[PDB]
Amino acid sequence: YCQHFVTGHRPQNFIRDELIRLKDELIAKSNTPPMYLQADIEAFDIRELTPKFDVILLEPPLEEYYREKCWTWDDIMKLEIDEIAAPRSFIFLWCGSGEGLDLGRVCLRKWGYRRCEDICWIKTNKNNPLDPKAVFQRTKEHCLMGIKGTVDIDLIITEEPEIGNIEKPVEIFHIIEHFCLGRRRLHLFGRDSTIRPGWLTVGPTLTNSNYNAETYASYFSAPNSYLTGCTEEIE
Amino acid sequence: LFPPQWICCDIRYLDVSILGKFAVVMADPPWDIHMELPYGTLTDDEMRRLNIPVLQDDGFLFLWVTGRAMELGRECLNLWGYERVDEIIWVKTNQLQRIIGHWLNHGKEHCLVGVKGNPQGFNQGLDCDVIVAEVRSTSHKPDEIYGMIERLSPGTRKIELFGRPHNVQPNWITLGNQLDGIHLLDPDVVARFKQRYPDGII
Ligand SMILES: CNc1cc(N2CCC3(CC2)CN(c2ccc(CN4CCC(C)(C)CC4)cc2)CC(=O)N3C)ncn1
Repeated sequence: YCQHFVTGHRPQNFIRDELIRLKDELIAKSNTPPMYLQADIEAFDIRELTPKFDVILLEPPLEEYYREKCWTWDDIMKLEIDEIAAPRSFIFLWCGSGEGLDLGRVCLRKWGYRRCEDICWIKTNKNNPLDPKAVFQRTKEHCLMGIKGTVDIDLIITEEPEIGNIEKPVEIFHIIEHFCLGRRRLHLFGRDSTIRPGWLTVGPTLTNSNYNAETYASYFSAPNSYLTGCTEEIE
Repeated sequence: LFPPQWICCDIRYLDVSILGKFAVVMADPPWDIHMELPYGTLTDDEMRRLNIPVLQDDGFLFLWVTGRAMELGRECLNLWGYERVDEIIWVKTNQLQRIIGHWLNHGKEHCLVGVKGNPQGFNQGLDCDVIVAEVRSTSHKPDEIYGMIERLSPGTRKIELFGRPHNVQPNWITLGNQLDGIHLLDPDVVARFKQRYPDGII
């Protein structure tokens, strides 16, 4: 399929697409009401975000996303992620496909995680048959998964979004939610368009906020402190 | 000499200086991932000590990685003097073109791409960084990679490390401990081999 692409159809164009539904129902029953907060994260003391999070999804705006305010990996690496991650907790970091695949591993280690998974968003161009340093045409992005402390594949196939559309596939949320890692879930650099039950979203472009640390923590005070997000809510 | 050449040996102990410079290096090391061990692994220091740096002055390295070798192979890649500029992934499928790490099921294998020096006269941009191809034997890499490497750097000298017999290819010198003897055809190589190994024992 590589000589074929050399037709314009990326080889991934030709990839051809029982419970697991109860789990989705339990996740949805468990999900806290969406909460969200506009914040200029460059200038915002992360430490106001409490309690410590079980899952952090981190989707900073890389310059490469805008081919046609961008964060550099310098900026990203100064974020004090470790100050808000729970002792056992997980991170999912969108790294793009350039230097981010190396610099994001530095971030992971800098903040205390080890990588257990590399999740690839493979982008088809079925509807539409370069970086200087690039050798090959880049048709995918990576989302690095990190652990600290003690059903799905590592692939996501969708069609390349239109130029300037920066959204990531909503399937990242499904993968995360199916791990059952905790209910304290934080999405940094989310948007109005990504807000989602079971999640706290912080980002500079949100147009409304409803965050309240006390109200937020109240969702996890006993007897709900350790719920995975995948069980029957305690009655 | 365009036809296949190869060298059965332990790559730890072969004097790879006799082989000359290459425009492409490819390696599928038996990293010490996790544990298991259904084949002979090389320790991490053995991996960093490998004399990769003498094989190239300007060109590209292709480094298969898995598990914790995604980090280690990045280290070796940098220690040997390359910059990782791309990452090929191979989506492993079946005949119906459907898809075949304790947290997620693995649908892919990774190959880091490194550059060293100022390579010139290569056709960067012809292929894309995703390979979709069916799985052959265990620990078997897809032949699509050789096509991609040929289109990238056609006619140039290439060398594979830790190749297995099926991996012999025109333009390539395969090194691996499961190959049949020593098959060399390029005159400058046969010269420096006989100089360095007069009695044919590594
Ligand atoms: C001791 N020093 C040596 C060693 C050596 N080898 C190394 C071992 C060798 C034969 C040549 C290769 N090996 C192996 C197995 C698995 C992998 C992992 N890879 C698999 C395929 C992939 C592309 C999907 C990506 C991941 C890599 C190598 C299996 C095996 O049985 N053998 C005998 N040659 C010379 N000196």
